[PDB]
Amino acid sequence: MRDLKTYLSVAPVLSTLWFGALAGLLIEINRFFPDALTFP
Amino acid sequence: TPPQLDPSTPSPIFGGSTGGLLRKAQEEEFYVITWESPKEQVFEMPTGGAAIMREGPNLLKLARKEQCLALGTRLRSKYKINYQFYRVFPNGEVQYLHPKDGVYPEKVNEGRTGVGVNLRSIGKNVNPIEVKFTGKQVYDL
Amino acid sequence: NLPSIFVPLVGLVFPAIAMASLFLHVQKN
Amino acid sequence: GQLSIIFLWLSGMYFHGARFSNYEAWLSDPTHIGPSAQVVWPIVGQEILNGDVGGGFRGIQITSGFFQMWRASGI
Amino acid sequence: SHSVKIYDTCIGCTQCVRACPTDVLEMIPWDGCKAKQIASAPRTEDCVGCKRCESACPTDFLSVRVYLWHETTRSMGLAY
Amino acid sequence: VGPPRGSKVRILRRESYWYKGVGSVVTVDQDPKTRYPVVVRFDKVNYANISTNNYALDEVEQV
Amino acid sequence: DISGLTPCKDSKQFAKREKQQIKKLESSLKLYAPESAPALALNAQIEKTKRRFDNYGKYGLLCGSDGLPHLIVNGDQRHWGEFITPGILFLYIAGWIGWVGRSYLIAISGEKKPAMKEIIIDVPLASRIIFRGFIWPVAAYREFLNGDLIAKD
Amino acid sequence: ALRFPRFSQGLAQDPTTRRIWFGIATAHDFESHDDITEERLYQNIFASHFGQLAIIFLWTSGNLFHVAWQGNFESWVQDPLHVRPIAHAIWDPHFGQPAVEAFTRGGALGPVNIAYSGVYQWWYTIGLRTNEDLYTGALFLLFLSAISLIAGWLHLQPKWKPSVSWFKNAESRLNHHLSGLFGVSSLAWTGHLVHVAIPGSRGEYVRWNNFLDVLPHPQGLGPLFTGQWNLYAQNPDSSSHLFGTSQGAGTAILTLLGGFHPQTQSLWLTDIAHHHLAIAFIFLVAGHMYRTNFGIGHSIKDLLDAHIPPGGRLGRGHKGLYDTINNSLHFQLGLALASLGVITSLVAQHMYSLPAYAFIAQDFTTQAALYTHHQYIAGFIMTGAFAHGAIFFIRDYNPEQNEDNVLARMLDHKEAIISHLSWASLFLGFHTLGLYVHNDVMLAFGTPEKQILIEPIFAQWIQSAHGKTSYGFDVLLSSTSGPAFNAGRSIWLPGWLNAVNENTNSLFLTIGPGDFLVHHAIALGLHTTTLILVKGALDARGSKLMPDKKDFGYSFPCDGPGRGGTCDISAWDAFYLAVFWMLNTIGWVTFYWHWKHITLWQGNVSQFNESSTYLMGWLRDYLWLNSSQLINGYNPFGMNSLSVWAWMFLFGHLVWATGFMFLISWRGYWQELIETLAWAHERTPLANLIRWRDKPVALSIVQARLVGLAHFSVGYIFTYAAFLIASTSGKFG
Ligand code: CLA
Ligand code: CLA
Ligand code: CLA
Ligand code: CLA
Ligand code: CLA
Ligand code: CLA
Ligand SMILES: CC1=C(/C=C/C(C)=C/C=C/C(C)=C/C=C/C=C(C)/C=C/C=C(C)/C=C/C2=C(C)CCCC2(C)C)C(C)(C)CCC1
Ligand code: SF4
Repeated sequence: MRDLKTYLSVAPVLSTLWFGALAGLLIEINRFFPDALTFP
Repeated sequence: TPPQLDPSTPSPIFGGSTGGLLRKAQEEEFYVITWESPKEQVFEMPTGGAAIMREGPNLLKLARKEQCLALGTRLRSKYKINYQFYRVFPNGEVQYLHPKDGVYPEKVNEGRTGVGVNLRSIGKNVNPIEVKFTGKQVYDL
Repeated sequence: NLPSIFVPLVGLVFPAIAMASLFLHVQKN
Repeated sequence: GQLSIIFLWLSGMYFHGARFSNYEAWLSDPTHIGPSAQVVWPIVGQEILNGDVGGGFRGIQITSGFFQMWRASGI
Repeated sequence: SHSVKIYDTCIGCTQCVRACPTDVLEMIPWDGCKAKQIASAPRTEDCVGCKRCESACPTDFLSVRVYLWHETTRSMGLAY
Repeated sequence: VGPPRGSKVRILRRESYWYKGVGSVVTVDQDPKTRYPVVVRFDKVNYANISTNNYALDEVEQV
Repeated sequence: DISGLTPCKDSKQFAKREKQQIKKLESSLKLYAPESAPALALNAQIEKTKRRFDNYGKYGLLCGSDGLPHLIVNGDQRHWGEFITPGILFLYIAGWIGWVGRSYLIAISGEKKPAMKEIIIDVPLASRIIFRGFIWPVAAYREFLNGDLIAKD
Repeated sequence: ALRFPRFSQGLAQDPTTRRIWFGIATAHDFESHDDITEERLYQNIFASHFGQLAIIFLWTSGNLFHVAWQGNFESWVQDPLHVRPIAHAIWDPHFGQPAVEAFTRGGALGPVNIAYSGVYQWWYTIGLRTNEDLYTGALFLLFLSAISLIAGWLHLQPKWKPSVSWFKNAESRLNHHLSGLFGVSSLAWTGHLVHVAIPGSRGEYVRWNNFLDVLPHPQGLGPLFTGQWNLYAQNPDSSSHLFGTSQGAGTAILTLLGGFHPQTQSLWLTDIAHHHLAIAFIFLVAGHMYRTNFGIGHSIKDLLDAHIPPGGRLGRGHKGLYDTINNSLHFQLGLALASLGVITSLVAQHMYSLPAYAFIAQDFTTQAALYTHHQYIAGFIMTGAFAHGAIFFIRDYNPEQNEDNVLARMLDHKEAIISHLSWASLFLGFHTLGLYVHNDVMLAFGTPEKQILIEPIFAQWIQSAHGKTSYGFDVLLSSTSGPAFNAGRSIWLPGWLNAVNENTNSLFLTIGPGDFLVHHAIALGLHTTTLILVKGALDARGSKLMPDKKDFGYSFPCDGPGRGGTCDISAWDAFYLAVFWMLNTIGWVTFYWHWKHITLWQGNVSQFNESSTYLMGWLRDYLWLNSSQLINGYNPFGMNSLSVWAWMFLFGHLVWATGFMFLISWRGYWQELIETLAWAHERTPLANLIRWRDKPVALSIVQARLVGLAHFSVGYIFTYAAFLIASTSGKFG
């Protein structure tokens, strides 16, 4: 349990989780606010 | 130590290879490594393949000093055999090389004088302009 | 007139003479 | 482990053939319909990749040859 | 023949000598270090310039330095 | 003779990997014939993965 | 307007581009039943294009002699929404990231083997640090005055 | 030394083939030769300069002779817009009959080459009209070459050798060069323009046999010595003037009209004469600054020593720099190369926008070739400037004599310099590539209106400050009521504004979003190349990985596999790396120039305006589109006159690919393979009778880098030269 939490804190796993969350956020923003060239 | 001479001892059993001596040995020099073995045994050759070293004296001729030293270190590490090697010239002149003092060079020994020892740190070498238009190098000073 | 004579000289004969001389120079001693 | 990965890959291929493909339309007209087993989502304008492969289907034309193998197997 | 030089930052662990493929270096008595021995290069005519000694040098900076110099048949490792 | 053992010292050798850095003195040789008596240990490894070096008495500054 | 450009609500090339895009989309509509899902998907693309062009008209962008929007960066007060405001938002996000990274690197520096917290991240410590970037300009300024920002070597 | 090279005993004792290769490669490195002295160094360099001048004169004499012998200059000066200039004839025994027919161009009777160097226009503008004029120019240039060789031999003799102290007299040489080599030469050139070229453009034929009988101006030196110089500018050529004839010809010899000649589309000859007179005056005045023998003037040493800011922020300022510059030939060479490389690019940028030769502007192939030629030369020279600056730090730099001056502080904060250059290059590359890829993705998805197109507003505003009215900015010269426009209202502004606002020349071309991205690409290339070269120069003496780098010289292979690995650690390797970036940068600027001009000459600039915003436009509408005629030079149905360029295209491709072998594969693989070949030769019957005299070995580590770089550069130059010439000559714009 402790060892598995230590493994999930390793660089590649944390990196893929973080970038997946970022990609999902950006994708949803672009889905609901598409084609933004300026900032109104 | 008084260096040992070069007898007519036999050679290891080998079938021959294309990696042996060339015409450089005929006109410039070649090398001869001699050792003593307690039993007949397999040993890898520095020129490729495997040969049989005989029990008793063994003499082998090679093209380079590096080949002789590589074979010697392999003998010392694997078979625990002491070795010597010499440089032979086309006019029959034999020059004893290693072990030079009778003691291997990694072990300290009296009677040796330093050659190329600089009594300064490597950072105290002078700049090139100080040796410009002279024939001397900065590390030779 | 001239090109038919000069082109073989500059393109073949002169390089051959120069190569022979330079090879004999670099093989000296 | 390698065999498990290969089985996962094959399962994905068959699932995409079953769920996101025009295989059943290609069966009735294999000379005029281009095989397709991938359909993209409508995001950031990428939905242009769903081309007219025929058979009332939009997708990405596939070149793996799975449709012909499935037809040969009797699927 | 290449040039091999030894500086007094030597600690005398004999690492360069046993890394020599052509037996160029050796150890000689000294008094400037705790080991009471320093390296020397009396046979630089057999030097090939592979710089294996510098890879075995523990001192910072290097205590054995190899400078590539005029090339001979021995220094280029030619057997033909 | 030399900085006290365990102290923190700045390196003044120009060619050293830890030039202008800070290390810890482990031991200092008391033999007057020793050229570089001060043994220093550093936190970072050099390009040769070595964390210890010997320096002379004038290449080390007590900080 | 600026640099000889005309607003995209006036330029005829912009409207011509919008008409040609819709015509290109409507040609593939002919190959499907009027009630099919591909017909419903191309209609959504047509509405998306109409909305895009209408928005580009409304925001007040300048278009060249090609019918394409052109950005104005020099600093004009009626074109701040193209470079200035997005740039400020980017500079706020990037400074946030940099400051959170710097604080985490400082927090693990004084340990036995601090290279293990750089490959295996102490997630609770990162959670503590992360939300300090919301006020990163204030702290970054304040360590500039005191002198805790720059190492004086 | 008993063998070759005789200047290097160490190389002479090498028993391998390397003795030859290196002997060729170190011939002109006089500083590293056996028993070299400073006096011998200076004398040898002085002698070599004369030989270089002789070669330069011989090359020009050959060009003139071949143009006069096999060219069509006399037929070209009667139809410059419809006669193709001829460089020389072709006599190749390998030619076939279709090749003989296809290469018979101009009005020649056999195969010929069409000259794209612009020598015809240059010689026509300066007054040369007949083949005999070129013949007598070639003889004079041959005479000059012979005299340069004679002087080079003379100053090598015992009683004419100059001393080192004479070579180090900077003040006298500067005075003489500024006043004589620059000033007096310009005065002589404007004299030629007034006496020969300007009359020549109005139908007057003035030569050596009659130039003492013809007045260059009706008033004849009266106004000059009286003071009313305006009489030399009263009656200029009319706008309806036809070049070479007296129709609409004036009498003025020195004017300030500005703009271009309506028929020739080039600068007025009188403006050129006035410019050269003004420059001659400026240089003659500037040549009286330094103290030589008469108790007046300046001392450069004192000037440099006195310029130390009292605040201490520059350290000891420029103190001592006179001796470092004067005693180091590498410092002088680096300064000269940097300045010359800057002005080579200046010439390239000014010659295309302000043509000075008659009927050059509508000879598109010549313009493109000249611009590319001069920009690539400048690119190479600028790399040389940094290479020799790096060599100076190793060989000639004296740290003790330069204590705390402006030159030591650079080595003090080299890290701050290099890191900031790296940041600038990283920022430029990241954002330029990101914008290009974004535009490419929008164009792929069928939404060109989502592109990020930034207007180059700063440069458009600068253009409007020069009088361009295509953007409606109304600033400075574009304004009517300002003082700047009012000052030159009646001198040069009319003609200059008319030329600037004429939208079919190369004077201040209209720019849009496509130019903004390519200019930032050029900036990124410049920054990265300077980063590489500056990092190489400032780290030449040593670093943390190699603290004793100055002890190994400018060019050495490495420090071995220890300490993690030391590949390409020498300063020579930094130059070797930076040559690739220089080539890439110059290729970018030449691509930009060629594509922007080839669309303007075709009448559709909109092809470049819309297609230059994404990289697939560059790949398709510039490279793919313009290679249709070139690659069809020879095909299974026949050949045409473009076959030479088609062959050279593939030749450059092959050389460029061959260079990759030397750049990728390294030495040990080749040495181990050569050993087997040596055995095979030694064991082959009827071949044992033949023995080599130099032992065959693989190329050295540094030698292979140089060879691969040479192949890379040769292929890079030849491929683009063939493509540019063939693409601009298939359609003529
Ligand atoms: C400027 C350089 C140059 C010149 C002038 C020539 C000239 C020629 N080449 Mg050639 N060549 C060159 C470079 C050159 N080559 C290079 C660099 C290559 C390598 C790519 C080749 C490869 C090449 C091939 C593969 C062939 C030619 C052939 C020919 C001939 C074609 C004419 C013909 O059909 O008559 C044909 C006429 C004959 C066969 C009779 C020639 C009899 C000669 C004149 C006798 C005199 C020789 C003389 C005693 C030797 C002097 C040597 C010198 C060192 C002193 C012609 C003589 C062709 C040929 O047939 O030539 C042998 C041929 O097959 N060349
Ligand atoms: C080699 C095998 C393979 C490949 C290449 C694909 C490829 C694909 N499948 Mg697929 N599939 C496969 C096997 C495969 N499948 C198998 C075996 C099955 C049967 C179970 C399926 C069942 C299936 C369905 C039912 C669907 C797909 C879909 C898709 C497409 C979109 C997938 C997507 O966006 O992921 C979705 C995204 C993720 C799974 C996220 C990645 C997770 C990683 C670990 C990162 C986690 C970070 C996370 C996202 C951030 C939030 C975490 C949270 C803590 C905050 C894509 C072409 C979809 C499609 O084509 O739509 C039209 C679709 O609907 N597949
Ligand atoms: C703590 C993170 C951090 C910070 C504060 C900086 C800060 C800086 N870097 Mg840098 N860098 C970083 C990480 C970081 N870097 C990493 C990870 C790399 C390897 C890819 C680099 C590679 C790099 C180069 C090659 C250069 C810089 C340069 C610079 C300086 C100019 C800004 C710049 O060019 O940014 C550009 C920054 C990058 C290209 C890398 C950003 C990588 C991400 C965004 C950082 C992520 C950090 C970490 C994963 C998050 C921490 C999470 C934690 C809470 C658990 C600036 C001092 C330049 C310089 O010295 O000039 C003055 C320069 O040339 N950096
Ligand atoms: C008035 C006296 C005088 C004159 C005319 C010269 C002239 C010269 N000296 Mg000199 N010298 C002098 C006094 C003088 N010196 C004195 C007093 C000393 C002792 C202190 C020296 C010591 C000295 C040394 C030590 C050396 C020279 C060298 C040279 C030559 C330089 C190479 C060259 O031709 O550049 C030509 C330069 C120009 C024409 C001017 C620059 C032109 C710019 C860059 C281009 C712009 C022009 C235009 C736009 C382009 C034209 C376009 C079209 C026509 C193609 C040159 C011939 C060098 C040499 O090569 O000697 C053999 C050399 O090594 N001199
Ligand atoms: C006024 C200009 C000038 C002068 C006087 C010098 C003078 C010098 N340079 Mg220098 N240099 C210059 C410009 C100049 N350079 C420029 C512009 C560059 C950048 C390209 C360099 C780059 C450079 C380097 C990197 C080095 C020098 C070195 C030297 C010194 C020895 C040169 C030597 O051994 O030559 C030998 C030169 C050669 C054997 C030339 C090789 C052949 C080249 C690659 C041309 C090949 C063309 C190809 C065959 C074409 C094929 C055509 C195809 C159709 C077949 C000498 C003091 C060297 C030195 O000793 O420095 C300490 C050194 O290491 N220079
Ligand atoms: C097309 C080939 C290419 C490219 C792209 C580069 C790019 C670069 N070179 Mg370079 N170089 C090349 C060929 C190339 N080189 C060649 C042939 C040579 C001759 C040997 C050199 C020699 C050379 C030297 C000597 C130097 C450089 C430097 C640089 C950097 C300059 C800064 C910059 O532009 O930042 C922009 C950065 C980029 C464009 C890199 C691409 C970044 C990608 C697009 C973003 C990531 C995409 C995505 C998220 C990754 C997902 C993939 C994966 C994880 C699945 C940059 C990384 C200099 C340097 O290091 O300065 C910092 C430097 O000193 N190069
Ligand atoms: C490494 C080295 C070196 C080198 C360096 C280099 C190579 C540099 C370069 C540099 C450069 C290459 C620089 C450049 C510069 C430029 C400039 C400086 C420009 C300026 C301009 C101006 C100032 C202008 C102005 C104006 C006018 C006047 C008119 C128009 C407008 C305006 C305003 C724009 C040496 C040898 C020294 C030595 C040491 C080492
Ligand atoms: S490979 Fe070339 S660079 Fe790398 S170590 Fe061996 S020699 Fe030095």
